[PDB]
Amino acid sequence: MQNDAGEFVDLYVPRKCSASNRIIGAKDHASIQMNVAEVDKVTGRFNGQFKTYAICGAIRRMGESDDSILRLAKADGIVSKNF
Amino acid sequence: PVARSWVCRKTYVTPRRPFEKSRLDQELKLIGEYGLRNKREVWRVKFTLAKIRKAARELLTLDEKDPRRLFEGNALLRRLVRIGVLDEGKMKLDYILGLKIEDFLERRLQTQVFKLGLAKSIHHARVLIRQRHIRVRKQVVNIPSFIVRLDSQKHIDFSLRSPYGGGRPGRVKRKNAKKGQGGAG
Amino acid sequence: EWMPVTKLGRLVKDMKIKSLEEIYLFSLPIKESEIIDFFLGASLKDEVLKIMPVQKQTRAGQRTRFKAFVAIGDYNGHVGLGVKCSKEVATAIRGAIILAKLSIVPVRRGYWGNKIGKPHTVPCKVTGRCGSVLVRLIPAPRGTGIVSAPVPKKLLMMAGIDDCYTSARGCTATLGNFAKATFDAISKTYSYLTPDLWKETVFTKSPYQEFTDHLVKTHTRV
Amino acid sequence: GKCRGLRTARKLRSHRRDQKWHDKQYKKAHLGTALKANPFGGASHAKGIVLEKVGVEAKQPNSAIRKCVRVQLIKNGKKITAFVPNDGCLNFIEENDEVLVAGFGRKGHAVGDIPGVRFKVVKVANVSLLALYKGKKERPR
RNA sequence: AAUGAGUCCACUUUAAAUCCUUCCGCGAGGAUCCAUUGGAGGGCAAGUCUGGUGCCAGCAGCCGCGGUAAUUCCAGCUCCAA
RNA sequence: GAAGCAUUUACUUUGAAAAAAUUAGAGUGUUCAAAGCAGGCCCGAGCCGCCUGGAUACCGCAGCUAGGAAUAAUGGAAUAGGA
RNA sequence: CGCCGGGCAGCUUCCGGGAAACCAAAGUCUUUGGGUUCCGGGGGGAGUAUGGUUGCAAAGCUGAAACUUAAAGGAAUUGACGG
Ligand SMILES: [Mg+2]
Ligand SMILES: [Mg+2]
Ligand SMILES: [Mg+2]
Repeated sequence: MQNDAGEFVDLYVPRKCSASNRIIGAKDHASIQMNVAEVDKVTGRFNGQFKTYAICGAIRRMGESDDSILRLAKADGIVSKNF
Repeated sequence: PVARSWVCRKTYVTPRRPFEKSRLDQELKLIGEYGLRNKREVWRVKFTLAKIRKAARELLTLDEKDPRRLFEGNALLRRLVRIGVLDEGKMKLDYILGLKIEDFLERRLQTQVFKLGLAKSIHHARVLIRQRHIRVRKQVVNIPSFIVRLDSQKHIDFSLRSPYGGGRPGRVKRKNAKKGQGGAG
Repeated sequence: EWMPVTKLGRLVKDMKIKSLEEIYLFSLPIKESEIIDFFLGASLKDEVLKIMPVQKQTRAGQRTRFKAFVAIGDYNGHVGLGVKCSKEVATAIRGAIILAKLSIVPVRRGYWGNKIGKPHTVPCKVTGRCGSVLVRLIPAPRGTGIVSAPVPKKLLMMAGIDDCYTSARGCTATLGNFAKATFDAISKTYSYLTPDLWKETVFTKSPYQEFTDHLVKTHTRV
Repeated sequence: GKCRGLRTARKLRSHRRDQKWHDKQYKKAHLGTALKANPFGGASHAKGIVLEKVGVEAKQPNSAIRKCVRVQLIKNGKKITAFVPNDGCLNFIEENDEVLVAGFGRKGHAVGDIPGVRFKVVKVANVSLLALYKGKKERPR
């Protein structure tokens, strides 16, 4: 990508895992992308927005997708920070 | 003991695999479409291109602003431009790496004679050269593989002695005319 | 006439998603070949690498089946390689073509150096393994062509890679393994991570939620 | 594993030549027993004199009589057996003729179903065997 | 219509010649002024065409071919490679 | 600037010296090329001749030379016979 | 009932590897370099002949070549057969 003239020479830009920062390939059918709903501060109703996490198949096969999603949710202000 | 030189080299290389269908088809297309004699002429042209590409690769691996890179790259680019296989706008070694042997085969004298309208049908252009009808600027050339430079391009013409430029018609026309006038009054 | 039974096939047939790259981007499984010849129609070429007559022994002699190796692809960055075995050859070739369409993958291309024009070679050196076969693809300058055996040459020409040094190891007379190893290296082009891909990704909506209203009205079930 | 030390060139080189003696081709080329054993003595062809015409039975599963000659070489006068290749070429060779003899293709190895024959006849007395077979020339009579 | 390859006068060449080069005069219609070596099962481009032979004669680097319908021998024809 | 280096080496960079030919490579229409080292420009003619080349690189290890000083080896005060 | 260290092992695992059987080492290997010793190079002939050397002997150690051959092997699969 980015030949010297400046344009982008790529079919597409693949996703990176949000836990291990690895490329999620086009034939990785164990890799999820999950949106987590946000709520407003006053009444806790779903306000139409969400935060998105992608996990590659290797992390999700290690058994570490649970802790990774929990840490990402800590980092994004989802639920507790003191759980 | 002797004042000889003995310095010589081959000008071609044979392909590694004989009887490859795709390669056979491609070089037959080149032979038929450019009117060559054998596979050896195709191999000679692609050997020439391969040596140019080897020089260009070795210069490209060197550092920019190296004096040797500047000197030999400029000389190589000037040479390829003066024989017309590379344009003046494309004056970098990458465009040297973009060349193909259909660019070199176009610069032969046979191809130029056919494409200048000076002879139809590239096979007729070969036999016209080999029978000494054609001259670059004033020199009579019978070499179908003469590589025509850009400067000596406007000066391809019939030679002054052939019966397509000046006079003196050939032995067949002279023979037919003299037997006709011997048979007539 | 194509009547799809898949959410992805329903979205593809109704022109809701175009340009197969986002199907790759969200890494979804393609389970209908009609999607592939919908997007890459009139550019896919297929060729038979090998027909091998496999056999198993029964008490009334051998039962001979036929295995077909078909490589497919447009010459601009997609290949697949399918393999099917059948009692007769034409059925095996048909099934191998369908399987090759289903297993199609995008090919990343790069520059040898001085990134001037279109990308022409592999972006780095990649290696695929299958059985004992190890195939190594190496970036080559422009006009080099493909320096390979005929089988990875066929696969790499269908990938749209113009210039590639190669290297092999193992029993390469096991053409199935050797084709599969070339296909493996080709797919791990986009498996690979390069400094120009370090930029943080931005998550767009998956096609399953972008058109969930279309899918609830038209796909299920009516 | 192998030693990788910066000052280990002697160990590496000595090991390599000691282990180079362990392949068949290097030992065959560099020992001199093979050069002494073969009748040509490193030459590509040799001249000899036919002692008798023999037929060797082909190895199984083939079944034929391969027409050979028994030849005694002029230098170092060993006795070899040479094939006479083509459909009728044995009738050209008469007893006590003087042939040229070449290798038979596999560098001192037997070829085909012919058991133990490493040589073929080229040019029975000086007219070549191919020209005799093709009718180009005839025996110098 | 065009041309050499040859035959050959002269120049030139050279110590003297020869060869090339230059140039008179002759020199092509099966332009008989005649392209050959290897091959045609696979590896490996190219025939399951025909006649003969019948585990013989032979081919075949290697797998193999041949026991009276040989895609492989011996030939003709036709193709392939340089 | 005369003298010396507060260790000595390895290493690295530079500079000298490594025959020519061969190889790489610049220039040059041998009629093209393999080659060669040659050539090119005006003559309306005195022109009682003018211009230009015959480059450059590479040449292991050992030896010589001048900068660097990380890495690796090594050395100085313990019976103080120390600065 | 636990924790730490060093042991002999076991189960399980898409760590990764491997031709596979399998292996937490047989992993961290074409993305190939932590240190080092011994050792293989198609099958036979042959661990034979010969020389040397050790031993009371039996034998041990070191150790060819001529010649011969297109496979000999490994691991898995399907059948067939199994007193
Ligand atoms: Mg180790
Ligand atoms: Mg025939
Ligand atoms: Mg052995």
